This record gives sequence, C-alpha cells and structure tokens, in this order.
Amino acid sequence: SVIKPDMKIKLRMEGAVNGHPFAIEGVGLGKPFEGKQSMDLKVKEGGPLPFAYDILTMAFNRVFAKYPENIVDYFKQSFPEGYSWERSMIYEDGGICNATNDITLDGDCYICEIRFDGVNFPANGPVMQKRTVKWELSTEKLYVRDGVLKSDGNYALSLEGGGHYRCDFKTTYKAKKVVQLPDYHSVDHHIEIISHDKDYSNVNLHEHAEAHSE
Repeated sequence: SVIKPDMKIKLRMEGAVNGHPFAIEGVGLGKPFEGKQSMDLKVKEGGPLPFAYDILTMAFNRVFAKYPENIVDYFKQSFPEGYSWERSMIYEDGGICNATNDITLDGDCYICEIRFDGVNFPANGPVMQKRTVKWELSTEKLYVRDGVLKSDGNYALSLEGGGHYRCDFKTTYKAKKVVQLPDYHSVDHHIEIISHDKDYSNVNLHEHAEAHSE
C-alpha cells in the first residue's frame, strides 16, 4: 500500500559545527526496494561551509535499503506513521557530532527534519582543513535493546594522500507505532558525492544500501 517503487524525498537540515550555524535543504528521488536514492542539496544559510562536507552525508533514511525476505524490515513497516532516529558520531581526534531526524510520509514524499551539531574538531584536522575524499564501504550492525532498534558501525573516511580517518557511529531508531522487531543483521552502505559546486553549495548525493543476515 504505502511504500511505492518510486518515492520522493524532501528534507531540511539545521545545525552548527564548532559554533558556526548553517542550513541545507535537499530534494531527491529513491527506489526503496532496490535500496538506491539520490538528492540535490543546496546550502541556504551559513556562508560557504568551512568544514568537510563528508561529515554530513550520512545524515542526509533506512527505508532506502534492499531487504531480503528472511530479514524483518523495521523501516518499511513503520509507515505511514514513520520513525525518527538519534545518532552520535565520534571521530578519532575528538570531534563529536550529534544528529536527529524525524521522518514522516506525505503522499509519495518522505519529509525529513534534521538537526546536526558538531563540536571540538581541531583546526588542523582533516575536517576543518577539508582533506577528506570519500567514505569507505560502511557496514552497519543492527540489534534490538529495550524494544528499540540500535546500530553501531566503525567507519572510515579516506584522506588526500592516503590513510584513513576513523569515526564510530551509534544510532537509535524509534518507529512511531508498534512494529515487528528484527534479529541481528547488517546493512552495507555505499555513499558517494557524485557532483559538487566549488565550495559545495550544490551537492548531488547518492547512496546504495543492502541488508544481509547469516
């Protein structure tokens, strides 16, 4: 009924990094059952962003994930009511970001309200000096605790010249109604900035995600 092969995305993000506030809006399309999506993002407030844009892209919805039939799909069941998530991201040099997302459905469009706040990134680190290039393949491990869905991952940005910059994700997902809870599974995420402006005021973002079990 509710989940169609082609859906739209409309999103706004408001946040701050190291005290510098900003606002981004996005428009996109995705195929939920194939686990693919794309969106065009425009910076609307916050000058030219002074930090590496890669710290944001995982914040810009696990309904866009190919789930096989032997894994319970916590996310596609949760609609039309929807779900929210809460996330903390801890980088190996002390920068920490918190984020929230409230995802509702309206017609064939997902509406996303995102808040993002990062602090304590050093001035000579790869985020403030924009020395990140892309995220490696990311494996999210999802499990259940106290009746909500949690997930961990240990991800890595590659850096210009080689080497990697490590970040640990912790997410809590909360469906806005009772749904059936899955078993321990994992989701592989491929995130790619396909095209960007000079100072990243216009970014075209793509993600591909599939779930796996045994």
